Amino acid sequence: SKLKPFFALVRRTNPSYGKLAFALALSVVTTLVSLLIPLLTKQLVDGFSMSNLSGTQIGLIALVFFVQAGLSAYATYALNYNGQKIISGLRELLWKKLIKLPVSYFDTNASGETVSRVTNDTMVVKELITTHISGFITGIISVIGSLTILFIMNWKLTLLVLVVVPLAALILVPIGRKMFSISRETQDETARFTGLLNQILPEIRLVKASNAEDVEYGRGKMGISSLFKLGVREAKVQSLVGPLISLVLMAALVAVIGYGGMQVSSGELTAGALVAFILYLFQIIMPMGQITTFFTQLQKSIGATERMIEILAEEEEDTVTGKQIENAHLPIQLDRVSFGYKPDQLILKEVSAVIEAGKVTAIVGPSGGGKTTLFKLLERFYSPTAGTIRLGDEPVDTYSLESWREHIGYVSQESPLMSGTIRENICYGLERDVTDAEIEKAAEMAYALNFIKELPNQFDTEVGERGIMLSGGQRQRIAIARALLRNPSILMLDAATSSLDSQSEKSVQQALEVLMEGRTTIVIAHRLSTVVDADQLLFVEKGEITGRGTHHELMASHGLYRDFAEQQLKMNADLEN
Amino acid sequence: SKLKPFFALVRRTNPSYGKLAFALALSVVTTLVSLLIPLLTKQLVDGFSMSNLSGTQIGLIALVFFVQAGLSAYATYALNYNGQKIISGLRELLWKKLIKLPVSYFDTNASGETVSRVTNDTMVVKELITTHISGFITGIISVIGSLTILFIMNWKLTLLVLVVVPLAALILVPIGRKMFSISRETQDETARFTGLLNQILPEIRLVKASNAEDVEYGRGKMGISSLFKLGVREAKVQSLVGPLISLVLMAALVAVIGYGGMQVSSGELTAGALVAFILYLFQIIMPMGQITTFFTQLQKSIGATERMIEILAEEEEDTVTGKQIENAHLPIQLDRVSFGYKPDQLILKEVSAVIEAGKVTAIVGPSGGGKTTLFKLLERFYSPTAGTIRLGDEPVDTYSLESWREHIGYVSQESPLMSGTIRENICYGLERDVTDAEIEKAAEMAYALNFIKELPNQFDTEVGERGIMLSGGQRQRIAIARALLRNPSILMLDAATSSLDSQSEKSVQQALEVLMEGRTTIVIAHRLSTVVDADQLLFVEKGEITGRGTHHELMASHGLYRDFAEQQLKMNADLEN
Ligand SMILES: Nc1ncnc2c1ncn2[C@@H]1O[C@H](COP(=O)(O)OP(=O)(O)OP(=O)(O)O)[C@@H](O)[C@H]1O
Ligand SMILES: Nc1ncnc2c1ncn2[C@@H]1O[C@H](COP(=O)(O)OP(=O)(O)OP(=O)(O)O)[C@@H](O)[C@H]1O
Ligand SMILES: [Mg+2]
Ligand SMILES: [Mg+2]
Repeated sequence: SKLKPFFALVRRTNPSYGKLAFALALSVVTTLVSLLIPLLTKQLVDGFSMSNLSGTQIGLIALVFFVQAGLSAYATYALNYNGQKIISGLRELLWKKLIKLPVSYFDTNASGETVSRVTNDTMVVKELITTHISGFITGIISVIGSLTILFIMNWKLTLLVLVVVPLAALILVPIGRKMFSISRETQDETARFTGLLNQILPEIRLVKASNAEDVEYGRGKMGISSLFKLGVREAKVQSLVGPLISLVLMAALVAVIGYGGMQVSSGELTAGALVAFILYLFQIIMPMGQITTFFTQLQKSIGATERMIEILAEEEEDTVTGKQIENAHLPIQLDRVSFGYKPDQLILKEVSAVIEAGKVTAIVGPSGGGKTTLFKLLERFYSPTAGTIRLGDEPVDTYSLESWREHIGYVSQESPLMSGTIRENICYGLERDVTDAEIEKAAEMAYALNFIKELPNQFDTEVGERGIMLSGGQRQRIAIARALLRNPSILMLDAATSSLDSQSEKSVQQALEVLMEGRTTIVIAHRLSTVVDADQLLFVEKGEITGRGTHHELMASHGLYRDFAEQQLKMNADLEN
Repeated sequence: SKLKPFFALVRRTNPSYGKLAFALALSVVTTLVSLLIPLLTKQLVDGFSMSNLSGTQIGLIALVFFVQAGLSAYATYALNYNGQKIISGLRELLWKKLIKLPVSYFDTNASGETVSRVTNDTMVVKELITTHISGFITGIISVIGSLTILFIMNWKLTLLVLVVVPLAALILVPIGRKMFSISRETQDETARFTGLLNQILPEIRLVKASNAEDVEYGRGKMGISSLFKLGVREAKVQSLVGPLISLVLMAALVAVIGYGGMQVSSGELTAGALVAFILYLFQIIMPMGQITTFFTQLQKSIGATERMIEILAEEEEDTVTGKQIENAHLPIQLDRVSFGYKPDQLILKEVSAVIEAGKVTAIVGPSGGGKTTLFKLLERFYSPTAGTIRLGDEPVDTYSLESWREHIGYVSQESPLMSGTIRENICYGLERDVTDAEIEKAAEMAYALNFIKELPNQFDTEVGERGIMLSGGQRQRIAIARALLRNPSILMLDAATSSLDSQSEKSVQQALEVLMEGRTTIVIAHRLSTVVDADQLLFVEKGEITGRGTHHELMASHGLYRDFAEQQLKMNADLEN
């Protein structure tokens, strides 16, 4: 039951059949030439004298050789290119899947492993396709051709060796099971290794800042050592392919000599036929080696891509309903909305609010309270478990994700960046020609423009891995520029003013309230000093909205967490005193 | 000049010589058996009649076969295990290097690539060792054994084919150069793909939050397509290995027929010796194929590890001077310190300050001013370009890095986390048995303990990749717990209170000023409300300290950036009004 989804996976890409069947045909004609060679070996001794009397024909013979291996070389190319159209289809398929799974999969299942599947797993299926398909084709044809060659010289010994071949099959099966259960462990471990490694190495400042060079070389050596045990053990099982095959030859030989019991009784005359039989039975053993090597390699390749054949079945969702937002100037209403990441624990607990269109509503609350996960709810990364989100009595599930996510800008709490230019990280994802009057206006609105032009100017500047070649404030101002560039109807600032200074905070706040007066902005302030002019506040604590309304009536009406503002009062009051 | 550092790299690990030389010896005795076989093929025809008259000996013959291939199977194991002791030495060497380079290398050279320099390249080194080295050993002997076999039957034709072999060498050399310049491009490109890809995939919230599924699918496809250009082109060059070899056989054949000009003139009698000569010259062509396949594979493997043989030469530095810090309760003095990342641009510009031992000095300044890079200077991640840092008239370069970094707890601006338990990220790097009453004290001092125990309790909790299964405040409180756990003499808080709420800020500030009264804490506050009680302020702007001293005398004495405090006054003053 393992062979059918794997060959459906190979069928799912587009293999070069016009080269693959050509190389198959060349191997067929080559093996038929080698099968005809023991009929021409008796004619060589007079063909040599014919060539010496005739003269030039040996050059034609060289031309035949200059065809044959040369044509056989094309067979190798027509396999190898075909190999590099299967695996470079597989990544071209698998990487089309992986950036379309919903982000619940990437919360569950560590991305630093699932890079390994696109780039390590697909390259283990090279061996089965590049060489062993050749092996099984040539070998399968030879064993049937030499089998009918043994059949025309004897009937019942041919039936006997035909009985011996499924004994080789039934002794080959448990080696195939062991090869499967080793190759799956190998291509699961290599992934945890390209993950205990590429999770460590971006944090080299934390390895060096603690004293953990010796401890982390340790996790690494445990991994190199597990790949060495799960790969020397495969080699051990590979070493049982060699002698066991000889065992069945041993069986067949004793099966012959036992049949040669009544066979010598009828055939002390016909000993030379038995000599020719055991000679061809000595010839048969190398295509059987090719067949069993193909079967071990096929079990290894199925074991590698077993973890990958289920990545291609996980329900991407991107634009199925197609309905456009079409004005997206509506108030966003919540029903009784509840949501948890793990389905046992609820992190939003029957929340309900109304974000009114064209005013600033600010989510204020203590840490761990449910703010960023409410904003992940408000983008439908995640669907709620309870009742849903509407836009003017119309539920959000009817709109397409593509047309609705094109209207919402988001500065998340990490302010993420990717390697490339500053122009690339501002431009990111847009289909327009962003030009450079638009970027200048955007990065001037995010207070970025006065500090990029001291650096070498927006296209030479590379921000490195993870945005490490910029500061902790500069990368947040670039994330604000990314949100402000595409001119959203709804802006969402998951603490966008966290790691800025006070003067840059005032600048970005002035420019953002200038730009976004007529649209809906939802900000999160950890500290209440920047959202006193907000038109609505929502106090979110432990997944429950405990306060709602204008800041003045909320700080008059709320209980204990009025002090959560008042301490901030005291936190500046000493700076008065 | 390429072969010597590669074989010094293989010599630099510890290959299993006691198995490698054993497999070499088994291949030697097997090839000598195959060389003796054309002397025993005339004795088979009477050995068959001796076996029929004697009877049991064929079973002994089977035992010989049950030795030989079985022994040959051990040869395969003694190669393959040896292969998995070279490459699992290489990672065990290379990963010992990579976490010991200074972080200037990881600012220059993009760690996502360097992961596949330890995973996607040592495995390419694999084939040269596992199968092909056998080719050069079996072939190099068969060709010399069959060469002396041709030499005992003729002198000058043997000299002639001995002349033809360096023609094959000089036509093999440019194929080797092309294979080198293709394999280096392959194992440089696969690195940008394991890199581009594993820089994209942690930021799946940014890919989904923008609409960049189509655009980032279009970048991965350019990568799968360039790995297909370095792969359907290498295969093209390996398809030139096949026919070109036949060309030199063509040469040798015509060379024999060239000497056949005076050879048939003296040797129309001795045509049968020429038949045996051309027969063995037909036999010679497959070990030449083994030799040329080994040479192409060796050029490919050198091309892969050329980018890796220079990773092992980059000057790690960790504990060379050995002088342990003693009091560490000394005031940290600066000389004229200047530093820039790129050596043309200066980011610290002749800074000078005195961090006095046992008081709180706070670095306050505008963004991009040089604070976090001053703290990277104050850990000597980076040595300064100008004069250095001292500890009571004694320069910091005399102390060992290991004993001095064990006395400084640094919370970074990103608050980095790694996958594992919350206990693992708090414990990180320590050599003690930590003790749960100590982790409880630490995470209670960082205001973490009241929010971990709502989650499943400090060992079941996994924080996922990059700390994504915790919040933006919880992961910063865990980073503060990591700094507070190992009880440093100097604490360094690169904006440790950034993404917290106000009440948790007050709690962590109260507990930290309770714990660290007698030691040196250096904090960075983007907002001045938390460092008004600091014993010293340093205003850092554009890499120059422009203000220095107590907050009151600084805000009285400084010029324009007194307003940088005063706006914060106004930023709370409206919250009064
Ligand atoms: N996969 C996940 N991603 C994010 N949060 C998760 C996940 N699984 C569980 N959580 C829980 O969700 C909460 C974090 O989301 P939340 O919205 O509370 O952050 P937040 O309120 O923005 O925090 P802060 O305001 O301090 O940044 C935590 O209680 C955490 O335990
Ligand atoms: N490899 C690098 N790593 C960090 N900073 C770099 C690097 N190369 C250059 N820089 C420059 O260093 C400065 C960032 O360090 P700096 O100490 O100023 O950050 P910061 O003052 O902490 O910023 P903020 O206070 O806003 O977080 C920027 O001007 C940046 O251009
Ligand atoms: Mg910084
Ligand atoms: Mg958050």
